[PDB]
Amino acid sequence: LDAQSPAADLVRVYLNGIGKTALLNAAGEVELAKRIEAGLYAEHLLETRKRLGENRKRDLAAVVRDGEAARRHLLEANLRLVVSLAKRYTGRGMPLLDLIQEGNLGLIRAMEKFDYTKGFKFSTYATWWIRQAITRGMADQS
Amino acid sequence: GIVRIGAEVRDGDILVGKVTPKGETELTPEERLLRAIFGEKAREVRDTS
Repeated sequence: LDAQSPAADLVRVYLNGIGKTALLNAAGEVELAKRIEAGLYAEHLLETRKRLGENRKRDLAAVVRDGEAARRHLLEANLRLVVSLAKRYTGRGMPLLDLIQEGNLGLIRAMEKFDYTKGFKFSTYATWWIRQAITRGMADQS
Repeated sequence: GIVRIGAEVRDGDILVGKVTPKGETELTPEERLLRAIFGEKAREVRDTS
């Protein structure tokens, strides 16, 4: 066939891609981040006590895999928030895609260098970091 | 934030309370406006009463 078809909006593709997100209500995020911490500690100990041949030789690798999986979801957790904050700062000439991408970069730079430290909802911290990142993007765009 | 008049005080007791902000990255021209519009009271504070 050779019939033509209409194009698709880029934003709608983003919404379809993130529709699978399901926020954890800020409650379970602490254990979510305890999975990352233990994963990194597994990283270190895997290459520190190397000689040990044991059934545990696979459990820590599973903890590292759990840490890799725990981040893949934590990042999904905040895309609604980042898109909202980005949309809050539109109308300055930039396509919403460029701002939301910049906020995505800011988020990934944040949470991966964040600790609960008996801190408050990480959502406030993410909002702050992504807001700073998008503000910097707009400023450098001029 | 001050002790009521006529209240007995013992050694080691608190006499007046205050909060000391925490240190983070700052910019003189942008942080002022940013703090004015958004991000109010979102930084750590120490105790130096």
